[PDB]
Amino acid sequence: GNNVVVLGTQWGDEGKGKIVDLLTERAKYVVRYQGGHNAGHTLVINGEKTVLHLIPSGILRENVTSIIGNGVVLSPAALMKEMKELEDRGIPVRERLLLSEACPLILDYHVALDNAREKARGAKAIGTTGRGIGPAYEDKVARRGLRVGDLFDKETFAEKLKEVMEYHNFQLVNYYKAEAVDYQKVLDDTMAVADILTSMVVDVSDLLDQARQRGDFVMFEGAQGTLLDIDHGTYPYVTSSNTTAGGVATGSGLGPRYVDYVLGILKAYSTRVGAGPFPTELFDETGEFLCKQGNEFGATTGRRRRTGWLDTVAVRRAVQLNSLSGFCLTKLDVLDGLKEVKLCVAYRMPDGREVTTTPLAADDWKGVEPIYETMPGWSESTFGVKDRSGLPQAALNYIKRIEELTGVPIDIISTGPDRTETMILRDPFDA
Amino acid sequence: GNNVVVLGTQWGDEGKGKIVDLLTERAKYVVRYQGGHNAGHTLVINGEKTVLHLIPSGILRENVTSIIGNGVVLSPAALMKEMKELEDRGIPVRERLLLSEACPLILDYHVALDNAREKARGAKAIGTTGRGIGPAYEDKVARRGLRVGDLFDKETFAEKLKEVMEYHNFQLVNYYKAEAVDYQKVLDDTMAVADILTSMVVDVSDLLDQARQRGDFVMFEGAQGTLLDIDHGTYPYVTSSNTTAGGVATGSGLGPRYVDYVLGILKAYSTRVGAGPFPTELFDETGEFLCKQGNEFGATTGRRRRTGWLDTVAVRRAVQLNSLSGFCLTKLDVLDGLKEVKLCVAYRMPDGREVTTTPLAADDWKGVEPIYETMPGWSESTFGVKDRSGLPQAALNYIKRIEELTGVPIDIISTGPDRTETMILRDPFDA
Ligand SMILES: O=c1[nH]cnc2c1ncn2[C@@H]1O[C@H](COP(=O)(O)O)[C@@H](O)[C@H]1O
Ligand SMILES: O=c1[nH]cnc2c1ncn2[C@@H]1O[C@H](COP(=O)(O)O)[C@@H](O)[C@H]1O
Repeated sequence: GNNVVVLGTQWGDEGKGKIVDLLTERAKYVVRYQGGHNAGHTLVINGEKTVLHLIPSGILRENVTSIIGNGVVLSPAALMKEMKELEDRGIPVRERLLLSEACPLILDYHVALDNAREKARGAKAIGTTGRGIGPAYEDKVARRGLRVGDLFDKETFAEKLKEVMEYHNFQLVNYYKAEAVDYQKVLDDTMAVADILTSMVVDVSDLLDQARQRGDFVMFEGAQGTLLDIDHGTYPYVTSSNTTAGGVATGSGLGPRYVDYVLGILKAYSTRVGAGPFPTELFDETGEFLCKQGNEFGATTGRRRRTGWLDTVAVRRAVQLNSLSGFCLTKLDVLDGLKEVKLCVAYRMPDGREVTTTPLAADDWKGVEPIYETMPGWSESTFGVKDRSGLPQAALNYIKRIEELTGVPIDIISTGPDRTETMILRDPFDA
Repeated sequence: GNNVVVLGTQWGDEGKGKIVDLLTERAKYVVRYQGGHNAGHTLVINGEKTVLHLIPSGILRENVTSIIGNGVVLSPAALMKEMKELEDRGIPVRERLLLSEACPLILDYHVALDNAREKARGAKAIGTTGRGIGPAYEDKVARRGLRVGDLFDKETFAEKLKEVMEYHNFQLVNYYKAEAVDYQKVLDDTMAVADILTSMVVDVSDLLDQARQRGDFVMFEGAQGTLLDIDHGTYPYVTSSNTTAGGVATGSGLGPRYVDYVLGILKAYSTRVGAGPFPTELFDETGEFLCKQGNEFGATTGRRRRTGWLDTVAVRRAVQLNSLSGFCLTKLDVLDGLKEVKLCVAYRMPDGREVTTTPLAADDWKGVEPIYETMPGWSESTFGVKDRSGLPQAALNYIKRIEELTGVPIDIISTGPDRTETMILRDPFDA
């Protein structure tokens, strides 16, 4: 497929970053279709780490033009901060990076509000990244949200910002009894970056249309995972954006029909950060062990991630929703040393029902229970193997099973953070 | 195609309703993927009108199961009102209609807010349908919006409604200096309908997955048109929902890859209701004439629609965005009697540039001008013709041209509101 997609099945942290990079060695474009600066896609080339939040994981490549579609929330401060850091490391960001005229803007109050709201909820605290994502998406749909294109006329801009800010401030000081977020500073801060920003602007809709008719390999890169989807996730303990493969055409501008392959990244175990239902969770040794064995802390907020076994019931929702074509199995090595690995084949509802289908909203997960299928483990190390035959039959079997339990082929295995600690049995871009 | 889509190219009012019905004579399902009660899809079977707002245009058919996906805003009052009216006319709605566990709810305050906000803007009044759509979509992404599934536990429901309402009321009385919208009545009104509602609930994601593997003809039905798209439209003078063909997979639950044909409805002239940029607008005889000749008043609010010639520059944005496969040409008969019909082939930017590509945001349309291509008209009547050879060469040519100017084939022509006043040269469901 010319148009290959790569997104996350679980609750994010599957390892999209490494995968986009590693895969883009033929990519003309690379697009972020949704999200804000809440992701933390990590790359490790020949031994050197890189932690990309808002900047597409195709940035570390000359040939690839990295873009950020209309479906993205953009924090000016955020962008520039990532820019500097990437620049000082030799990456010509300003040259490679492209960006949407339509991307709504994330200013400081969007953080202010996010901050305030998460407080009011007290106990029922979702677990937001503190990056103002929600409020920007909000204002966006409200039709008061400022977008990149508004910067194309500093005159009227500060006029709108004046109103928008006043409004958001009335509730900051009167409702939440908080502190007014100062307009002027917002403006000063925003004006000292406009020209740099507005310089990379483009009509990404027509771009994709063009590339397509030429036949340019294009790869979309998703932030977060399906179960966190605004519409189809464990609401409301989810993200404010359609992290599903339908976000592509809505977030980029490209027509739905031109998607040629959706690659679902699948972490060999489960992890969740932020509050919400996590059926297969663990609080025993294996729980902490998985947290340790795979360095499980939120690559943006540092929050220690929760562990559990690969929930196959959950995966299957993803499989249908995102129309997978194959699976990218990441983190196998974390399972090394276990005496036994077990996955979840079905749910036992709180009323006695056994089922292989999932509950929607958060409430509906209230008493669900994991029904496993324990398989042997392995003391052998699968770390860095790049050939199937370097995987012991046990682990080999764990793969065979997951293909069956899903009907989706695991076209890629990954034995490490480093781009070369990967095994490719089926390349998205050519089949 | 098994999975055929049908949505609007212009600014809505293309004639989706008539088309879904007429086309669904083989449809198992029919899905609304987005919108609220702001649409007014009209049907005329054998001479009898039907004006469907929130209820899928497949309702008037026994075999077809009409559904409303997670991407829809649902006003309880609204649904029940349309239900009664359809029932008294003999349509077994409760039996045919299906609906999402995930659809966020539109209560009265959502109207209250919408009302209030449109006021504050004074002059820069968008032109909302007054159906609280925006605020529900808002709260939705805010992650405080109540959804159909919340009704599955009246206990906790009124607890949430209590908070949600208080919050929305603080700003109603303190900010906008309006009147508090009473909680209790909201509850009473909402509880007197829950069981009826919650009875049609379903897992529409898995439904579509199933249908697909069986091979069930499915037709999605769009509300509004592309140029009003929250993301890709003339922002902010647009609607708060992704009226683009990417809304399907986000609004229904079906995977993007399984779309087999996007049918773009194309009205033979242009119309716009609500404020915003309308390049090809008319204020002369032809302007009022088109308003008269095609009964141009908003089928929900009664608002007289604005007229103009078919803007081919605009259409082409739609063509690329929604990945059209063909065109449904509606309202040809309105052009009867004209001495000459002219369409718009390109834009003359306010700086001198000639271009066949469109501006995004509303501001960016500030001085754009229509560059026509006048073709002869026709005194012959094309009203009700059902054969191509009943169309005079002039009108025939107008079709040939639009296929060229777009590269998209006009697979369907429509000579009247009535289902049988149609000509089909290519059926979506079988090619
Ligand atoms: O990339 C991510 N990794 C892990 N958790 C995330 C990520 N993006 C969002 N979240 C979760 O999604 C939820 C909503 O936060 P938000 O995206 O800041 O609005 C929180 O629970 C965060 O845990
Ligand atoms: O189906 C429709 N026909 C015509 N105008 C519509 C339709 N749906 C929404 N609008 C326009 O979209 C804009 C936003 O209104 P809203 O959808 O009520 O939030 C207004 O200008 C309405 O004109």
